[PDB]
Amino acid sequence: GSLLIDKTVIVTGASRGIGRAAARECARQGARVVIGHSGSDEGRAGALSLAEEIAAFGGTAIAVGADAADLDSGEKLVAAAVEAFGSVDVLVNNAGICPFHSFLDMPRELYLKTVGTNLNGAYFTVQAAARRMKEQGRGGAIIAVSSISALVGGAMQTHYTPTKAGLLSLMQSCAIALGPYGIRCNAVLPGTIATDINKEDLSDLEKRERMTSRVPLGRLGEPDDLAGPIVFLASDMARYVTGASLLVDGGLFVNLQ
Amino acid sequence: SLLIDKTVIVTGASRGIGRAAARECARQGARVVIGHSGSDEGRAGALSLAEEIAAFGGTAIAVGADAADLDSGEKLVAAAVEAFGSVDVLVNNAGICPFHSFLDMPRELYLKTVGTNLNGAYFTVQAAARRMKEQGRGGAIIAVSSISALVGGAMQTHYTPTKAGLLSLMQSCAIALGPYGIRCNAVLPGTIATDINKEDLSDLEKRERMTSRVPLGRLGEPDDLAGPIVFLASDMARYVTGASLLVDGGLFVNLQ
Amino acid sequence: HHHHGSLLIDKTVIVTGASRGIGRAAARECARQGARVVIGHSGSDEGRAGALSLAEEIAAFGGTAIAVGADAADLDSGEKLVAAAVEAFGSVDVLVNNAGICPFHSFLDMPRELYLKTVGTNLNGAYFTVQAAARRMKEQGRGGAIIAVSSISALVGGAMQTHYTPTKAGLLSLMQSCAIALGPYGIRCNAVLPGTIATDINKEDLSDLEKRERMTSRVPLGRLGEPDDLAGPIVFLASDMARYVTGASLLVDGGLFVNLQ
Amino acid sequence: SLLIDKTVIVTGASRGIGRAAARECARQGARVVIGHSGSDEGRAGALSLAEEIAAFGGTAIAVGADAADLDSGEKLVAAAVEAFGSVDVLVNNAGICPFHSFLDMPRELYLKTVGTNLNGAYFTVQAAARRMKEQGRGGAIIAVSSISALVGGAMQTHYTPTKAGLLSLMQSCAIALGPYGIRCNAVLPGTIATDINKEDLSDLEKRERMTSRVPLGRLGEPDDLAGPIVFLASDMARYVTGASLLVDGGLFVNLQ
Repeated sequence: GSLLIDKTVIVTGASRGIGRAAARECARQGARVVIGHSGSDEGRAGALSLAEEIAAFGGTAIAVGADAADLDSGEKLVAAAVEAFGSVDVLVNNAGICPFHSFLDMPRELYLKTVGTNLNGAYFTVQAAARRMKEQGRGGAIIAVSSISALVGGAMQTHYTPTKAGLLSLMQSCAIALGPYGIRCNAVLPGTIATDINKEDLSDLEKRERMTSRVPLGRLGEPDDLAGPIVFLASDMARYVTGASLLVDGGLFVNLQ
Repeated sequence: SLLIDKTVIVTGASRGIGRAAARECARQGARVVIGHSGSDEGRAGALSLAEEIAAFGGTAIAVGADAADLDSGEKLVAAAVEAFGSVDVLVNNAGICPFHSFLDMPRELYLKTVGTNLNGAYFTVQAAARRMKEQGRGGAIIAVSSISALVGGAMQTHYTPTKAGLLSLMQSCAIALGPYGIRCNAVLPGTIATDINKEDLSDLEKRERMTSRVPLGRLGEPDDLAGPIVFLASDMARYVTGASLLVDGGLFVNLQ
Repeated sequence: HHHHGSLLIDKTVIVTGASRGIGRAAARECARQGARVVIGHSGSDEGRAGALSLAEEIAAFGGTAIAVGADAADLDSGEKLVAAAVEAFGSVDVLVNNAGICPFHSFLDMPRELYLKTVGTNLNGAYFTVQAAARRMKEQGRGGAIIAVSSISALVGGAMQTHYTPTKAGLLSLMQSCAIALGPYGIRCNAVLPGTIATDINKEDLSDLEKRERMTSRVPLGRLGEPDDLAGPIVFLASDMARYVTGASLLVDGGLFVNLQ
Repeated sequence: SLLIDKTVIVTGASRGIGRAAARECARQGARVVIGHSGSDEGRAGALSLAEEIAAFGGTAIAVGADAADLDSGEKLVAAAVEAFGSVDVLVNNAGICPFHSFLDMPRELYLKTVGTNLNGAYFTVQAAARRMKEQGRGGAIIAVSSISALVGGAMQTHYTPTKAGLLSLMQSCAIALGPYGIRCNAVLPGTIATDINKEDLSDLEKRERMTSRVPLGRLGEPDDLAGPIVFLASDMARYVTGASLLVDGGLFVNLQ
C-alpha cells in the first residue's frame, strides 16, 4: 500500500494489541515507523519482534522505550524519530491502561497513574509531536486511540472513562490550535476488541459469547480492525477531517437492549 | 482499488458531493450507478459524468430516479442488477435544503424536504438492503447527512430534522442489518462549496467570514467527501457500523 | 391547598397526547403547578375518555383544564389546539408535544403506509403544532416554552424502530433549530428523552416477568420509569427555573443510556 | 422546599456559579457547606455568602478546602457531618481555566488544571458518595462542567479535557452509585458573566459579539445555573442520572 509513503509515524504503546496492528499497517502503507513501548521487558520484546516482522516484508521501523506516564517520553520519541528518519509526520497515541477497580475504594495512586498514563502522558506526547510538525511546516496528522467508553460509563472505570473522554476533547481543542499549521487531529473509539482466542481459557470463552451477542456485526473486534481506520485518518483520504471521532465497534454503541 | 468488482449506487450524483463520490468509487474499481433527479439538468450532468468515467476506463450508467418518489429505490436497484448483476454499496446523497423561516414555513415545502431527504432515503436504503441480504455477501450503506445533524439552523427547521433522522436511520439499520454483514454509517459534511451555494459564496466578504470559522482554513469541496465515503464503503472500515464521521475541517468543534 | 406549587401560575399549557402515559402525568402536574391546561388527545373513544377523567381530577383539586380532540397526524390540529386554548384561557404559554406512536416492525418489509403514519404523527404533526403554538407565543410578546417529549431512542438505534428513531432524533433536532429561530422572542425549546417507562404501550413486553426483570437489571437506579418520573423534568423545563435553558436535551432514563453492557 | 433539611456541599462557592447555587440551595431549605479555596478572597466571599444566607433565615457554614488538595473532599464531608449530621447533595463547582496556548503549555499549569478541575473533583465526589452510601438514604451529585465539554478551544487544550472528563465521571459514577440511590449528573454552562471573564466583558464591542451568538440574546448570570442545579439535586429529578444539561441560552446549537 502507499497511503503513508515517505511519512514517519510514531505509535505509542505499540508492542501489542491495537498499537501493534496500527504500526504494522502503517509500515505496510509505506511509512517508517517508530514503535513506542513501555520500556518493560515484555514491551521491548514485543516491539522488537514487530520490528522484525516489518523488516521481513521490506518495511522500516525502530523500537523506542518510553513510559507513557513519564512526561519526558514525548520529546524522547520525537527525538528518536528525527534522529532515525528526519521527520515526524503522524502520531498515533495509543498507550493506555485500564485497571478495573470499584469507585468508592479507589486509591489515589491508582487513579493518578491512570490519568497520568492515559491523558497527561498523551497531552505532552501530542505536544512534542505537534511542535515538530509545526517546525517542519509540512502539516501532519495526530490520531488518539480512545474508546467507546469516551461516550458512556463503566462502574469499574470511573478513573478510566474520563481519560478516554478527555482524549476525545483534547483532539477537538488541538484541532483548532493546530489547524493553521495543516495538522489534523482525530480520535478513534474502539469497541470490544478481543485478544487471541487460541490463548483464552474456558471461562474467557464463555464471556466472549455473551459480549459477542451484544455486537450487531456478530463478532468481537480484532486489533487489525482498528488499523484501517487509523491509516485512513492519517492519510490524504481524510484531508478535510479534523476534530472528528470515529466509532469502530461493530455497532455496539447503537445497540441498546 | 478499494472497491474492485463492487456495484455502487449513488443517489443525487449529477453534481456536488454525489458526483465526486461516484467518480471516486469508479476510480477505485467499482461499477457505478449514477442516480439523478430525472430533470433535464440532472440527466445532462449524469450523462457527462458517465462519459468522463468511461473516458478513464471506468464503468457507469445513469438512472433517473426522483428521490421524492418512493418507487425510486427499487428502480435504482433493478437498473443496477440488470446492468451489473449486483448491488454492493449504496451512497445515499440526494437531498434539498430550501432555506425558509420557521413561523411561515409552507406545509408543502416542509413535506417535500422530509419526503426527499428522509422518506426517500428510507425506501432507497430498504431496496438496496433487501438486495444485499438476498445476495448473501454483505454490503455497505453510507448516508450523506450534514454537520446540521448535530446543531440547529434558524432557516433549516425543516431540514436539520431530516439530517438528524438520517444519522438515526443509520444507527437503527446497523442493528437490523448487521446480521447480514451490511454496515450502515453516515458522513457529516461541513461547509462545502458547491453549485447550490456558489452565489452565496460569490460574496467574498461572506466567504472570508465563513472561511475564518474553519480551523483548516478553507471551505470544503466535493472531493473532500470522496475519501471518507470510499473509506466507509471499503474493507478498511470492516468493523465500522452505526457510526458517524464529521468531514468539516474542524468547523463543529470551533466554538466561536 | 393540595400543597399545590406555583411554578406555572397563570400560564396556559397545551399537552398533546395527554390522555394516558407521560402526557397525562405532565398535564396533571402542570395543573398542580397552577397552569390552565389544554388536555390534547387523539379524538379516539379511549383518548376522549382518558382526557375527560383527567379533567375531572384536575377540576376536583381546584385546577383548570379543558379536553380537546386533535389527531396529531392531522396537520391542522396545531391550530385547533391553539384556538381552543386562546378561547378558553386567553393565551398560549407552554407547549408539551407528547403525541406519538411506536408500531414495532422489521425494516426490510416495512410498509410505506406504516412508515408514513409514523413520520406523519411523530414529526410532521409535531412540527406544525410547534409552529402554531410558537406563532401565538410570538404574537403575545411574553416569551414561552416548548418541550418535545422524544426518547432515549433519539441517541441510539432500534432494529424494530427504523421508522421510529429518526422521528425521535428529528424532534431533538427540531428543538435545536427552533431554539435559534425563536430565541429572539423569548421562546425556549428543549427536548426530554425518556428511557424505559412502564406505560400502557409496552404493557405486553412487560407482561413477560422475565423480560421485565432483564430490562430492570439494565437500569442503574434499579427500576423502570413511571409517567410521573417525567412530570418534574417537563415542569422544570417549562418554568423560570430553566430561564437560560434552550436548545437542550435531558435524558430521563435512570442511567440506562450510560450503562453500556 | 425542594431541599428542606438536606445537607448540601458546594465547592468553589465563594463567587460565581457556586455562590449562586449555594444561595439557592439554602432558599430551598438546605443547610449549606460553603466550600472555598482558602485564599483571602475565598474566605471573604464565603463569609459574605454565609451572612447573606443567615440574613434570610438559612443555615450555612464556610470551609476552606483547596480543590487541588485531594484531602479536601473528606474535610468537607467531616465538617458537614459535624455541623449538620449528614451529606445529601454535592455540587462540585471548583475549577480553573488559565487560558494558554498549546504548543508552549508548561507542565505545571497543565497539571494544576487537571489536578484542580478533575482529580480534586473525583476525590470530592468519592468522599461525599461514601457518606451518602453509609446513610442509606440516597443522594445527588452535580458536576458543574461547561459547554467546553462538547467542543474545543485553542487556548483551552488543558481545560476542555477536564470538562469532558467531569461529564464522563458523572456517567460512570451514575452506574457505580445507582444501586445506592445516588444520582449523578452534569450541568454545562454557556457564556456566564462572572468575575473570571469580567475584564474581557468590559470591551463593549466584544461583549456585543459574544451576546449576538446567544439565541436568547443575553449572557448568562450565575443565578441562571441555580435553578437547574437545584432541580437536579431534588426529587423533581428522581429518575435523572448519568445525564447532562446545557445551560447556555442556545449557544451550542447556534452554529455559524
